Amino acid sequence: ARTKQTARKSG
Amino acid sequence: ARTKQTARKST
Amino acid sequence: RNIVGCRIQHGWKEGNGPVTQWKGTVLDQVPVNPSLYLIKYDGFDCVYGLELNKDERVSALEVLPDRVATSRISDAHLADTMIGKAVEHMFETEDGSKDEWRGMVLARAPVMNTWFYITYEKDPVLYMYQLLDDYKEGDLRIMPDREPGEVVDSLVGKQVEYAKEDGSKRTGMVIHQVEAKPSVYFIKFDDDFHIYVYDLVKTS
Amino acid sequence: RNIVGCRIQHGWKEGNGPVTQWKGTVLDQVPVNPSLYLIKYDGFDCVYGLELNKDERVSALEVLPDRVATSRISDAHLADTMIGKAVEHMFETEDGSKDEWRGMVLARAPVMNTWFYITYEKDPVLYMYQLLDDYKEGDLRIMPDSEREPGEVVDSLVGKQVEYAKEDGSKRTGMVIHQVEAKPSVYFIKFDDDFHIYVYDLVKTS
Amino acid sequence: TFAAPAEVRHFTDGSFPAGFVLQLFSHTQ
Amino acid sequence: ETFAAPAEVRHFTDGSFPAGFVLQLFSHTQ
Ligand SMILES: [Cl-]
Ligand SMILES: [Cl-]
Ligand SMILES: [Cl-]
Repeated sequence: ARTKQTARKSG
Repeated sequence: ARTKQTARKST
Repeated sequence: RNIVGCRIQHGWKEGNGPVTQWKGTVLDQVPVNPSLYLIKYDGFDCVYGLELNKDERVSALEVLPDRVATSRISDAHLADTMIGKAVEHMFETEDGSKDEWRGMVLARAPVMNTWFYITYEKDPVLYMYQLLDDYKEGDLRIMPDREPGEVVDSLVGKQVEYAKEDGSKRTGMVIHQVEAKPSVYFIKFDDDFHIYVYDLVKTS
Repeated sequence: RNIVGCRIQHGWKEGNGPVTQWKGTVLDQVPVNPSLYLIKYDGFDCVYGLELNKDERVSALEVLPDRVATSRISDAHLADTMIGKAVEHMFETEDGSKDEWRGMVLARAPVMNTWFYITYEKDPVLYMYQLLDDYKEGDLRIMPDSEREPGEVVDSLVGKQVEYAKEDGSKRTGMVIHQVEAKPSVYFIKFDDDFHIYVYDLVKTS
Repeated sequence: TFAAPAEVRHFTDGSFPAGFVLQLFSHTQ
Repeated sequence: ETFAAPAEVRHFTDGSFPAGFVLQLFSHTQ
């Protein structure tokens, strides 16, 4: 499955 | 029974 | 300052004539060019495309406090039946006889809920009328019924170019693809204020 | 130049940090505020709303020559089926555990034809994903639904400027930028003080 | 760190529709 | 000297007009 790590830019 | 006289502004 | 769905009044200067006031209803703001508004002027059935904030002929634009009228559609199924159909639309002439114009009902107009967008084989610009009234009065015949508009990459938002016989290049924009008739498109030319209706035709 | 449907690159400055370089795809130019663009940044799934030509954090904006990819939707009926539906969207965590997020599929994204707009009950901002892939992998459950719709009864909210009070009582503003076609009581708000797109339900209280 | 309001119920022109509220998608139910 | 819309449109400024098609005004000879 996908991960939430790619949901938003870090900043 | 509409007319074309109301189709477009006069100018 | 969102003016879509508002009644407006502004001055207009035609050529070197007087500044004249006109009242109308703002129907739409074109997604591919948000400077371009579609307007129905009171008394007239043609849809006008104007860049109301940029056009040098427009002055003293004001939003009127009056709300646009709403009526409930008299026959909702009939409204849905007409969309995308060829029609024969009767108009009366000065001797009282009726002249059938061949055309096509394109869509429900935005903002003005009982009005319909329609164009004509012999006058290929965008008009709007309360066609349920024409139909009940006996003045509208509804004709019975891989698509180019499904095959091609979207044309909407593309800038068109053409040259007249005298060879100058002129521009315009594909502003809309008809939901009910996907091979039918609206073009607004930079040099005119009507909305023109085009068929996308396979030639090879 | 119209930049909608283009790939772009620009610099960004977060706080007093270094200028960082970002690439993305311009999805939309908001009609009710044509300075506001919706952007998908490469590698990240959130939709950003930025006034690209006004925002003091944006520099060196350029249009890239590379074309946005266009792939044929694998199952067009499935795409149509999920639009407007509640879903359970399965993600996985660092220990491999499955983490289901409840949300709603709102629309096909513009420009990027295999992507879908989606938001979440526990993260109410606009995201986009290629959900037909999640679906075929077994990681998307589409829930069934349960004229008098609030969004059909009220005068149009789109282009209205919203006002709200912080806990400290000062006034802040935003704009209703969109009404969801498939779910007419669902609206997008862009707040003047943030770059996410927030999703709201118009609820009848009396 | 920005916090979106749970509820929106005002427009600057005072026209927010009587009988309704905008609820953030995270609002309690 | 009233504006006259072109009967056919077959160019985009970016050169991308689709091969094998033409836009014909709804009044185009049929
Ligand atoms: Cl349409
Ligand atoms: Cl939508
Ligand atoms: Cl109040």
